Amino acid sequence: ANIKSAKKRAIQSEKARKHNASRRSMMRTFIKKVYAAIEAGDKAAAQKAFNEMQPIVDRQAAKGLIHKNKAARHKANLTAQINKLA
Amino acid sequence: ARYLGPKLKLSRREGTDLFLKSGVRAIDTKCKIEQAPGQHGARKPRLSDYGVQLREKQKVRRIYGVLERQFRNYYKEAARLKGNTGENLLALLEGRLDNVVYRMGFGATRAEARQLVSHKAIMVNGRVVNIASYQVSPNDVVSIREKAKKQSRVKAALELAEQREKPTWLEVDAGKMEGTFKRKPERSDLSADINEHLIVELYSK
Amino acid sequence: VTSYIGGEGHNLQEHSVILIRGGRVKDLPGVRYHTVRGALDCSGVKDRKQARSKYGVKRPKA
Amino acid sequence: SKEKFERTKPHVNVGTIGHVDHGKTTLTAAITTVLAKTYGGAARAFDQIDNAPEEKARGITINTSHVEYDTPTRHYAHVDCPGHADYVKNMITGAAQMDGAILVVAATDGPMPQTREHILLGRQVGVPYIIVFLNKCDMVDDEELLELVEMEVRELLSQYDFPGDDTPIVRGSALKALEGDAEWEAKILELAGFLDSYIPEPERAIDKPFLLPIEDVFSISGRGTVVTGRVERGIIKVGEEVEIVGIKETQKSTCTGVEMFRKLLDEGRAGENVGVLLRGIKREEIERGQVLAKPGTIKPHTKFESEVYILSKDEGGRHTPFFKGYRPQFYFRTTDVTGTIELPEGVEMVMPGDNIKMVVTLIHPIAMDDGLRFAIREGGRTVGAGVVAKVLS
RNA sequence: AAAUUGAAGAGUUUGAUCAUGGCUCAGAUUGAACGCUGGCGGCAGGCCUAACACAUGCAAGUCGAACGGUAACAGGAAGAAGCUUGCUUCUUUGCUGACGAGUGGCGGACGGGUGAGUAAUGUCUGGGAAACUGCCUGAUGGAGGGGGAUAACUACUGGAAACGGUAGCUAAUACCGCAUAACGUCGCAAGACCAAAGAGGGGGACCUUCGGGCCUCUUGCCAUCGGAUGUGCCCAGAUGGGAUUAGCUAGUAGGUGGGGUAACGGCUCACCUAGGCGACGAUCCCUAGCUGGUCUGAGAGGAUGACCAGCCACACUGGAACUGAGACACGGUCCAGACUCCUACGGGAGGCAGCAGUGGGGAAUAUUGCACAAUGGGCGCAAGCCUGAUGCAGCCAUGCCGCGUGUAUGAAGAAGGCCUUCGGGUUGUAAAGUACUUUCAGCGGGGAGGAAGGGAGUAAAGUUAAUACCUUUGCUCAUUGACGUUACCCGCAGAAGAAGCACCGGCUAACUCCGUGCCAGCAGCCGCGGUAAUACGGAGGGUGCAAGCGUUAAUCGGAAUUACUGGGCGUAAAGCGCACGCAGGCGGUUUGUUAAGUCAGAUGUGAAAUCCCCGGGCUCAACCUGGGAACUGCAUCUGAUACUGGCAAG
RNA sequence: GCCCGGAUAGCUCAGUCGGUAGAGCAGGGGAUUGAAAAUCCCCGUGUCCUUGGUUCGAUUCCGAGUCCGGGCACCA
Repeated sequence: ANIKSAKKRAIQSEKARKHNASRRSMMRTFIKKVYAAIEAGDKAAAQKAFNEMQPIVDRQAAKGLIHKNKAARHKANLTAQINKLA
Repeated sequence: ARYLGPKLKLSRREGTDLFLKSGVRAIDTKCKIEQAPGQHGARKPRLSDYGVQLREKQKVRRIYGVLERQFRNYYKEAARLKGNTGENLLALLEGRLDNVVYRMGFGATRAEARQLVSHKAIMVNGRVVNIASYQVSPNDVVSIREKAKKQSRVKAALELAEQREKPTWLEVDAGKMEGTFKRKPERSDLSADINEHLIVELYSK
Repeated sequence: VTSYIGGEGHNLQEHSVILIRGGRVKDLPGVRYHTVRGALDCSGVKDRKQARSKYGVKRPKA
Repeated sequence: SKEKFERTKPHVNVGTIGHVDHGKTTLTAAITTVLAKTYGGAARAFDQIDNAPEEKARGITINTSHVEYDTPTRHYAHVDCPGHADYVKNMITGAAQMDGAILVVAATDGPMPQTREHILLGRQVGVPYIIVFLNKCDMVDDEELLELVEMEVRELLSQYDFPGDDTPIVRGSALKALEGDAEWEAKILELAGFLDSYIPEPERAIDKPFLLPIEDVFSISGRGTVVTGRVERGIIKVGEEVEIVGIKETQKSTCTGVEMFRKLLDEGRAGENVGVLLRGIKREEIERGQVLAKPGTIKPHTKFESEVYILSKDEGGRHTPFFKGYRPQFYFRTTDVTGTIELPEGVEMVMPGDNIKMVVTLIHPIAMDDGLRFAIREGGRTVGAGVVAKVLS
């Protein structure tokens, strides 16, 4: 083979590609609030930031935005960072 | 496939009757038995260990009338079979349809019996077999088709079978045009006119 | 390669496109081939009746 | 995937004759140009009178009746061939292939040497069915001098026993019919009026066993090897089993295509040029010395007995006797072959203007039977005409 | 249903002989070709060369039972008009059948093809621990509400075309947030945090815009935990050559911290330490998909992976990324490269290593087959749709086997050929003739099975709404074959249509004549042939094989001719010129103790196919297939300790 | 289909491109031998392109064709 009689499953794929990008980068840049509050030294501001994050940190893997069992390990890693602070 | 050419040619070359072409010449004019073929036929015969092997293999294949591919096949089958290969091959040769038809006097020669088989004549177990290489089973009955009961040569052949001993693994009835293959073909009744070891010794070279 | 050509009658020329099989013939130095008669530009040998499969000459005719 | 030519009415293969400069290619454009307007219904269009590079490239004239068109009685294809002596082979075969010919002369020149050569072919190898066209008439100021220019042609006709005035000799100016002059577009289609009725009509041997003596061969990309030429006899349909005899080993194929003028063909017909695609055939193996045919109807031979007449110098034959041991070129339909000849007991020569029995020995075999015509040639002239009286082995 | 039949010799060195030793060779096999010959049938087989390039066709879609729509087609319905006049035209109407196109879901990543790369972290064999999923399935719970977008379409509009552009409208099982959450998720715990879908069938009652609502039924959805086919990771062993193939590495080795991952690790970033790897083979270069297994041979051993099948890689080339359960992907996307092609010159298109087909290469290869019949596969709620998947005819002596080409009979053998001692001898019962039959092929007629399921109708039972709907099964009769005028059967002449090819010096079975006269050539080796050649060419006769025949190559045997099986070395080719001595190999004898080696034991495993053992079936065979055995080993663990090994003592 | 070149003794080379074609190298016969080599003595080859033509005369000039090498050319 070389060809198929339709091409449309590629265009359904691009429609999906652009609709994933448009909120996968949203959920990934909120993390700057947790890292800036980690950089500010303060455990309480670090936690408030991560508390804004939990809504998006579970939801991104429940939903298709990164899919699979990626929420558990991210939620665990982010607690494991901010518990280094006091 | 069958031997189509001059049949007493073979008998003269192998120095034996082969029980084929069983007719006679008038007043024995140029009856040409007990002499070798051709213009150089007056020569006294000369041997070798390879000549004896080739001539014993020719002998058995001229007895039962079988091709070389057929005999090479039967010898592989014989060697697959348990016991000794020599007797295993001879059992194959004694059970095949055309040969059992000659044995039961339906064909006065091997070629009469193979022609009978070609012409869809024999049913065995009541089911028709038109081919030379069907192995007749123990305790089965061979039966001439009604459209084959008319061959004047077969009705004559069963008279040419009288005062000719028949293998003790079968009986036949001229009056029925039916013969019982009463029991299993028996190596303790019939053999070829050769030594079974020499004819397979040459295959190792 | 040097290649032996069997039986008399030679139709071949210094650009005739031909086939050759093995022909072992240490009698002639280096020769390990034989030129196939009645193939490509090679025709069969003259005045033959004992060969048919050999010499490219075919079965004799009326 | 391609479009289909549909076999309604008969269809016949014709061709121009005469000398160089006379109009032999101008006429074949110009006739096809006015026919597509007048018979076909069209308005004068530039792509009618000029043609594309791609058609010129394959319908090279000298192997193809490169123009195919229709008229009210038959379809016609028409061939353009050299008016010079540098190449005559495809003219002298095209004579045995055509049901008649279009004799072209330019009023400015009169007849020239190849106009005197090509007229003999309809007696010698082909058919005496010739229709005539006088080109560049518009240049001559006087009709009564045009008539004296034309009186050369009535003499030439009468030289080879064509009726000098009961032959139809149309007046025209083919370069003016081509471009779109109102008078000369109106003085070309007169020729198709005579062509539809002078033959009087073509007739096809389509009841008979199939015989295609191959003229020429092509290599179609993606589909393989096509052999083409006038079908002399019989009929074809797509998927018939076919036999090739001649200069090669006898072989069997399947005709797996059948076309004419690069269009699909419901049926290959006798008396017309047809192309055939063939199963298990390579452009490497096949030769023009082949004949495609109905299986087991004709077989190759190199040797034959025949009757042959030696021309007289009247017809442009010999004046010297024709000796034994000669090496003439023979002509059979689409194909030429050379053979060495022999004369009867104690005959060293046969005189010009006499018939003899001859035995030939060709330098390669072709498929042959009795009743098959030939001519012999020794170069500068045809020197005899004859018929195969029986084959030899 | 267990089990073997398997092991060779021959020609050739000299005057002669023994021993040594090469060479030639009989046999088997190949996806083999060549040249001659050729009738019939089964089943099997057809690039094994250029991963060299392909014209043209045809090959993954599908669902109206997710949604908006109504182009096409028919219908109904209604309107309007006419003697087309109780039948008919024109129109309208998503109203219904229905469906072009659009939106949307699931699957296209499967099958099929190719074997280029790759001596491989891939593969094979056997195990290890930190993993995961289409979809099926167990179990438990759930389904709140709202918004937003936009194609089809509408209008407007550019370009030769590809390609479209501008602005407007709006639906969902589509899109998105919120709501709301477990045995869920994270957090040591407090606590915090996360989801989602409907659709469709149908009825008594009940609302009602008569649309719809409510109900029930069925089917689908979502969340979460389990199971399961499937898949990933890791680890040991095993995996061609070159050592005239001796160094390789920090881009590593080891660690620590972070990052990243489904999970795991220099995966990856950074630091710190300096290590890691190699001559029991790092490194480097050469070759090469593997394996089950196929062939050959007593087997060992060798060759070997092909036809089929398990696994792997690849799809004109090079880079990257993505959609998603899953894919730098064959059928897809961006970009680049090369070639080729179209073009209105502005611009664009494409990759048979699917299937059939073609050119080219080469020693050498089917028909742009046929088909819904049956099987698998994808979507399909089902009817249905898809499929070059699948099945099956064609072409060809390419493979294997079976069958026939007449047979029975038949001479003063008569012609003829051949040889001759000229008597005869022989070809040869061969021919003619006589007798019989037609198998096959032919012509004509008849004609099984591959067909199960599936359609509709209908009955009873169950599900349930008292009720439909829905469903399980039964019954009625409706219906389905490409191959195909089938397999097979029956009639009917009639021997009618069916033998060629190589061989005859020896090895090697087959002899005589004639010509040739070291010539033609002749063999594989030894050799032959220089005018009384079974060695040449022809002739006849003989041998052998046969619808095949010979010949060439290739592989394996013979070979023990690299000798474990199974060798020599004073001198047949051959023992180091000598010593010393590390590496490595090897080590007396006795006591105890140990158990790595060895040995016994058990359990798990190496599928199919292949072989074996024993059947079955297609008439037999080829062919197909069942059951039973087979699988030398590996993993893990239990027992023994004579012996070799270890450790300790003497 | 078209265009170009090649047809002197086995080989080579010459020869008024019309007027018995010459020489060399090699070869054949004889002698010698069972044969060959070698030697010694005698002697031949020309498809002087096939085939048709031009002429007073073809080896040599002109057409035709066959084979062989090379060029040009097409894809129903």
